[PDB]
Amino acid sequence: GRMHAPGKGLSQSALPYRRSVPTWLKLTSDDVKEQIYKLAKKGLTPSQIGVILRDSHGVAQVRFVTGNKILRILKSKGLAPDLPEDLYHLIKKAVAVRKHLERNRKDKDAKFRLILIESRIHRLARYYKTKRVLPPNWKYESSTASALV
Amino acid sequence: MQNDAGEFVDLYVPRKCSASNRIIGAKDHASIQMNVAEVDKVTGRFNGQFKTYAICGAIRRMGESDDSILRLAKADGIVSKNF
Amino acid sequence: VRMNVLADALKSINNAEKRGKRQVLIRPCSKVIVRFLTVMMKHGYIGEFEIIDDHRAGKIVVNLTGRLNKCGVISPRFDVQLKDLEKWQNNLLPSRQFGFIVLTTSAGIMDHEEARRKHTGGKILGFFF
Amino acid sequence: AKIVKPNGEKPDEFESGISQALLELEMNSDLKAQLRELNITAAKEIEVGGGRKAIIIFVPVPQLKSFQKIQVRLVRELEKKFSGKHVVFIAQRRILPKPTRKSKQKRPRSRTLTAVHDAILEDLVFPSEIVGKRIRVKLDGSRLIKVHLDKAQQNNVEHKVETFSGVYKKLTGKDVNFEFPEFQL
Amino acid sequence: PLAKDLLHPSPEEEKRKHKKKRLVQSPNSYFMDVKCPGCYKITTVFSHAQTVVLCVGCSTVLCQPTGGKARLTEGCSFRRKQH
RNA sequence: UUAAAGUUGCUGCAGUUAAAAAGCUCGUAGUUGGAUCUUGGGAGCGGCCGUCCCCUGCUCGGCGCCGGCCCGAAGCGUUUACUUUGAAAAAA
RNA sequence: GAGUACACCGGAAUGAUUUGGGCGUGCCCCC
Repeated sequence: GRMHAPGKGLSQSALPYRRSVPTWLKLTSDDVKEQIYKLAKKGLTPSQIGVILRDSHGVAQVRFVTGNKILRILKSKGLAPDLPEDLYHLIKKAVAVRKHLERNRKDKDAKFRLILIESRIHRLARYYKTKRVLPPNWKYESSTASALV
Repeated sequence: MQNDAGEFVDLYVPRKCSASNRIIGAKDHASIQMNVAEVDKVTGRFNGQFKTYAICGAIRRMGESDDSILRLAKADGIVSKNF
Repeated sequence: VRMNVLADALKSINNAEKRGKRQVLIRPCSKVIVRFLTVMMKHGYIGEFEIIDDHRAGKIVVNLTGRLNKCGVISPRFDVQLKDLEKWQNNLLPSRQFGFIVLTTSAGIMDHEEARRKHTGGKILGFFF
Repeated sequence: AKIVKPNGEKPDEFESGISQALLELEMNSDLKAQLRELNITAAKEIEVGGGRKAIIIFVPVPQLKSFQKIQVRLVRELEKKFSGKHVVFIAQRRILPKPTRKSKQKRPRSRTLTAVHDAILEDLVFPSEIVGKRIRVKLDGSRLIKVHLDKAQQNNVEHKVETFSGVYKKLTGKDVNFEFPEFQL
Repeated sequence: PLAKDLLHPSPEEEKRKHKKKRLVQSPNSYFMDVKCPGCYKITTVFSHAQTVVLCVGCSTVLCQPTGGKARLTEGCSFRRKQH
């Protein structure tokens, strides 16, 4: 089931068995990759890049049409940020919840969810420490909100 | 059971279910030695030979006996494949 | 979550054989499960079984013949010598004329009866009778 | 002419005749705008277990992405040139030995045995693609692969299934059959 | 049922079961194409468009994002595609 | 004091009502942890299979042959567990 | 070239001549 929720969910993507680039779209890899670098220079998250591609440009997955996924490409040329996107979103959620608790003191459910998301960001920060992505001495602090928002 | 002398020390061979391949015991009363008749080849009559079947108590207990008799009759060829 | 795929597969076989289902479905797949099902079917407890090759994790369709009574596993994977297998087949088997213990020797997953001839022991997986 | 072996060796006259046929169809047909760098590594004549013969052409791996655009016309040109022989393109990968503990650089998974056999089975049947792979286990332990082929481009691939089974048995050793499911597409 | 046929079941059962509980998993969505009668420029739109999609050249609105399948505006033809 | 004690339960206990699940959640030590990387054949022992051989090597040399071949090898093959053999292991 | 029905050609089929359009490869516009 879920890590911090009582309910169990079964709702995710389900890829088909077929390993092929479909013939109804004839789009070479390099112009597609040019569209990824343009959309990344527009200032968007790789999940949103994949959503925009499979929405408008008709490509199913990048991994079948190229040899790499999105973050490998943005790491290969170097537009990928040092902070990963999920940890960045967890930081921004923590800052928003902390500011809400700062302007609303008598609350318990918001404080409980704050402890839950601090546990989540710590358990993810251990993983990003042991996979040599983050600096080993990098420690999140509640007061370090304006450093990386 | 066989033996070194080649003599079976079995006193009676127990029968076996034709559906779930299980053994019908001595004090099980929910078992049927079913006999099914086949038609004479030319028009409609009765030959005299038999097409016998067996089933244990648990299959009838859960109730899947009609399914088993259909599969056995289809395997022996009484019921056609189109069904 | 799931810690032992082999245990769940064997105990699913145990449930579906105990009721009397003719054929089964197993959700995950592994190589050791494939070798175990081969040694099951070459001792004749299991008929001609199908396994399905998808691109995430395979599924196994085992047709049953009804000869199987119970097949279980031993967790965690203990080690057994040639001098300790006699006690395990004394306190784990129903009899001595039948029932086999599989074990991972150096030659692969194979039964104890040929492991006594092969003069090689190792870790233990499970049993069937 | 258009054959570059990795080693400087002279093979038999058959791949020379194959290259002569390729240059003849290049100079006769309007394919000169799409045949500039297309080398051929090797070629082999085999016979299936029956009354017919088949032709294997081994091609290099990165060149085959340019061979997508040619195998609608090239196969019918080789079929009309050699009438009793079927042509098929197989990429040339190598299998690396397993890094045994008594045995240096890492073995990538693109070069392993399963990936090589999967790529060989995928590049065998080019006009119709895979829908699903099933694999039986016999009483003798002989693993039997049965692969489901596409309903699209059905008419081209009824008569070639025995040639594919023969080339996969004489190239890998595994007995492979072919079937066409019709309840999904 | 003592024996279903999970080797090759009927396709109505395959649409009856879940997208992931099937014999081989396959998504119940598709890629489709759509055009506007008042304009030219044609794009290919996923069945769950998940956002507002613009015509390629800023001509008209095509899909409204919903919980499931996106809704097309009226007067727009659509067909699927396959390989 | 031991077996009986499957009433200290690793083999091998119990936790709704007989003794027994902390009010609940998070959480560092501790325990456990999804799939996947090498297949197959041949000569023969015989009328498909129970026995047996095959697919990391490159400087010193003693089985021969007409400056080249297996070779005996001083030198070396990323680390661990598991299992079988061998030595050392006092007697009573 | 505005490519919805359209105006120019190059390949190519029968020394000569020549067959409605669109890109969503299969159904849409025009007779």
